[PDB]
Amino acid sequence: DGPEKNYEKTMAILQIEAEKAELRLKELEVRRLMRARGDGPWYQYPTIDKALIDHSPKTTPDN
Amino acid sequence: GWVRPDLGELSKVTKVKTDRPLPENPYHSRARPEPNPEAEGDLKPAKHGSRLFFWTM
Repeated sequence: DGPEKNYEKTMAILQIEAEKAELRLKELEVRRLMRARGDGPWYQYPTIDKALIDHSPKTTPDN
Repeated sequence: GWVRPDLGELSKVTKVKTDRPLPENPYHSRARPEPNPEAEGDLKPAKHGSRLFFWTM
């Protein structure tokens, strides 16, 4: 075939790989920040559910 | 003229009419920390697949 086919195929491939590399760097940074802080959906370790607490008079005023 | 309460009367739960204001925060609790963002949206296919080494899908 002609050179334009290989030229444009290489251009598309280069775009795909560059986007993938940038996405991988962003993923690593996001993971590091998320584990360090814990304010995102990832790395949310469970805590005690508050629906288990009994809110009723307890035979003693001071709980 | 006192009538002795019958069985099952002194153990009743009753209502009290008082003018003492209801305490607004008897536990002396602090302010609850802000919850997580819990973002929402519509799912889209992963950008360029798994992006795991040489796998293109």
